[PDB]
Amino acid sequence: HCYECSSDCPNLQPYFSRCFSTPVWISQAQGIRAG
Amino acid sequence: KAKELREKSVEELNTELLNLLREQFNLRMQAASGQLQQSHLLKQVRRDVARVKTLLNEKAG
Amino acid sequence: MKRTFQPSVLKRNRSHGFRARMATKNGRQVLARRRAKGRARLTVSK
Amino acid sequence: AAKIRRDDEVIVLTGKDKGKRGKVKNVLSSGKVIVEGINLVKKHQKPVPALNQPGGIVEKEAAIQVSNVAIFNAATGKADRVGFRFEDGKKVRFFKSNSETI
Amino acid sequence: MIREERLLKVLRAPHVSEKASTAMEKSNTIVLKVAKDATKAEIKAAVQKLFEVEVEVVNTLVVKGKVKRHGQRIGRRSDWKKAYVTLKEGQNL
Amino acid sequence: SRVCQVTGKRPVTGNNRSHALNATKRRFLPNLHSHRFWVESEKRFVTLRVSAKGMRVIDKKGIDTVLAELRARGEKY
RNA sequence: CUACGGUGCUGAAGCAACAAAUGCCCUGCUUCCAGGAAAAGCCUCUAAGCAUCAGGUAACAUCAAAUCGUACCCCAAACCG
RNA sequence: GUGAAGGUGUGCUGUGAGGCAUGCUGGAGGUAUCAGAAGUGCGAAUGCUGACAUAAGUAACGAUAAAGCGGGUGAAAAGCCCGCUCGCCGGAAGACCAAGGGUUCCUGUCCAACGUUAAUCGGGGCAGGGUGAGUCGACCCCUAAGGCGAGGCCGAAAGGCGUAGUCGAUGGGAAACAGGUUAAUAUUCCUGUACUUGGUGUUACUGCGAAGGGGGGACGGAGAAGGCUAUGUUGGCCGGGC
RNA sequence: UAAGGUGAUAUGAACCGUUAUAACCGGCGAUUUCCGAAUGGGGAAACCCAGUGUGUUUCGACACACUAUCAUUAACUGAAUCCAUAGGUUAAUGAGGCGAACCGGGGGAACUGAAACAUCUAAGUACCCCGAGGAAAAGAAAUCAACCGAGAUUCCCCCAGUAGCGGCGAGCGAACGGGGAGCAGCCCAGAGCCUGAAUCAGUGUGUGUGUUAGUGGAAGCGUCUGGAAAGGCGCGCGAUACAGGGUGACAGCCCCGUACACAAAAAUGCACAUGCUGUGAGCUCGAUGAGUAGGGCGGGACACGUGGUAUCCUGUCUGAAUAUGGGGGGACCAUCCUCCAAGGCUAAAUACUCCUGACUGACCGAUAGUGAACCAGUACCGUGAGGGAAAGGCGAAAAGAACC
Repeated sequence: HCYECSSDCPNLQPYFSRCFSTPVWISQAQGIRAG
Repeated sequence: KAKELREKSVEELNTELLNLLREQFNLRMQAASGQLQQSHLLKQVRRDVARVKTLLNEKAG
Repeated sequence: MKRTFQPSVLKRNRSHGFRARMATKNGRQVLARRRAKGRARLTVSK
Repeated sequence: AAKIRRDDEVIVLTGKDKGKRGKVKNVLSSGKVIVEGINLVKKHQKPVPALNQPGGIVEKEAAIQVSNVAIFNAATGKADRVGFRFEDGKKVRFFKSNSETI
Repeated sequence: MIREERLLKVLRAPHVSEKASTAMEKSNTIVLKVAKDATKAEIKAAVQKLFEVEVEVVNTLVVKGKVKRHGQRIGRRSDWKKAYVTLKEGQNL
Repeated sequence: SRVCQVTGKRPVTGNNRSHALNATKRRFLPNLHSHRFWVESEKRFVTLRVSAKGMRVIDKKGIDTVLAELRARGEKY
């Protein structure tokens, strides 16, 4: 009865491997003072 | 039928091309109307109009 | 807010359309590269 | 040039009916051959409201492979192979081992 | 004045709808599926010659093909043209 | 384009070589001028973007002889 | 009417005064300087041309007006995110 | 096939990588030996792909405009339908075009998945149905910016530029309104009343005729009124109430 | 060529045929919408709008044909301007577009190496453009050699990592000569005698041979296990065929084939035989390719970076000799050897494979092998150029599970 649909991933990440991993744009961590 | 037509004149050939499409229109109306349980005359008449238009465009030249 | 893609078919077909690609040498090379790849849709057109 | 045709009383050489004799009903396309009363299966035919609404366990005959049958000679009493000769300008099926026309 | 074998190819099928039958009973309008390149003059010439009746006005529209999903793919049905042929006062077919 | 109509001198390319031998690309353009030549056969003036080497081919060979080598070649004048 | 949903037959009055736009008169009027598209449709003039021809003009009569779009969403669950 | 590889146990023995035997699965292939050739051995490379954990049945369930009841249907109703209240928006959270989308429209059906819950519901699935134009829009005629551009001028080549010309609306050119209608279309269908342009059949007096001429088209900002109207408000009238 | 068919997912439904046109396969032919070089003008490909003929017309119209630009040529008529050109028109021809690599030409990097870097390298590579062919280009000595000689180009093996070149660094890297593959030379700058005189082409019958459908093929049975035998055990037969595949497990003998022997209406490739047409022989003589060679300047190519440096090309400026003359032989000169530039054509050996046919593999076996074993350049993503997946296996046969 047309079942066992898949897990359609987002159309943003073309490497489905990291599709659910990181957004891959900007990494903002701002508190770093080393001197 | 493919052989009986090559003893016809061109005006004889053309007036049965008129009767074939009037038959083809008769059958195409019948198939949509819920009638025409014999749903094989369509393929037969469509290849009868092609059989005579072939024999038309060959004695034309 | 206002995103980068604001669609208009007229601005689409004048930029990337088949006649826009067939106007120049470097667009007929685009269409040559998209027949050589085997692309279903050649341009943005239909 | 088929060696096994429409109405031939054939004998089955292989596969649960090895030895049984029947008549071919129709040669299909893919080398499968329906033989009369030979390769019986048990079809759990589901009743649809129209179109043979008797929906029993219908026993039909399944297709057998065309290489698993041979034509029964019946003038020797055994299975027999087929060859092709030209008699009277016609391609003629004939039995092996006695060379006589079918 | 249209050639006769052209008129024999425009009228595809009479269209049944329960809107089409409302038009046949209340406004004397037969609704026909026609060929895709049918003009309103070619339909008017074909309903009069082949259905042997009289025609006032043909109104046409083009029905868009629905996108259907048979199995797992994405198909699209054909666009077809639909006439609204208004016969004058005497109705045969 | 900077082509002599008589000798066919294209611009050719080569190098600039400095005193430290740094090669960089340049072009040796031909010494082209458009000049009107009097022909007594045609009783007219005819202008030709010709090199200064081509002006020497013309008076050495003739202006009828040069133009006959252009109509039989495919140049337009 | 009749499932009273609804469809169906009926259907009286249908005036006046006042206040009114950012809308129309107005592409006006006044005024300013920063001095505010183009071409056709349209009216008009004729040239070559043209002869009670061809056109034009009016009224009257006929026919023709093709072909596509037309559902639905539009401050949005149908558009861009 | 009286059971191969593989998988899974067990036992035995080699100094080790390992080897062998076999019980069960498996249901068709496997290879003593001696040589031969290597995509020849993985735990790591913030390795690559798939699968599955963990946090954790935790956080969250997307505007604090708000819901409560009674019937209905149903296997099941907080959410669907109907009803009565209640709350919210009203220069919008309403109505309508262009763009963009492309059937999401309407009906009957289903409720797996989709819907941040349930769902009988849905912009979900499925199958039908639905878009009707001389007048609305496009097309079309006209051009603006700008594009392309015969010849042309340039340029190693590709090509750049540009004249004639030809395209290009966001502008200019032609004409329909009101009621009624469908489950879904309406200035399109139907009633009523119009109107526009072009092709085609007679009169008198007849000069008509352009890739031309001249009008006209044809145009700013602001400001100020007056004349109205849409619309509203009250009175009157009319129907009904007590 | 046939007893079966009406392509696939795909069942039907309605049928067609049965030995002579059911389908299938091939040759040839017809048809071949619309867009696209797109060519009637336009355009936002798959649409919009015509012009002029020609018909036919119920008078509403309807068909079919033509209508691009350019190049070359011809015809007509044609400015300033008298002649005359330019232009203008109308014909005929031909061209354009796409295509994977190879090929020739025009342009032309940088990263990198040098342990930095600029000369040099990478590399005349990547790329861009132009043009062509089945190959292309080169090609008939202004060549080499060394006092003997060789005898057009191309390719391969040596010579030889030599000689050299070189911030004499990194690196670059020959020839001569030798072994081979394949080996043809010819024209014009020119007039005569002779006078189709072989040639080399195209076209057409004719033959031989492939290609495009095909045809015939040779022989095994019992028996045990098993769901089923192709396996085991027993006993035969074919073999110019024991290549392979399929069949209920592993088949020479069941099937399809294979070895072999054969076949062509028709259309084509190749040779040959040629008939008929185009070029055009052989002999006598003359002729012997000038803004060239060379030079000055600046670059480039040669292994060769201007160095003592030949030779080639040429942007610029000059400028011979004309066979009793000229080039080269690695600066230059004299000898004396060798060749005759400034015109052109030219097969094979060579390079390549989009594509077709077989055939093979110490190649892969679904995370591999193509990106793609599967409706894959797809779904998806991006405005776009572009990127780009994942996803094979029931069984021998659906017998794919009636009924409760």
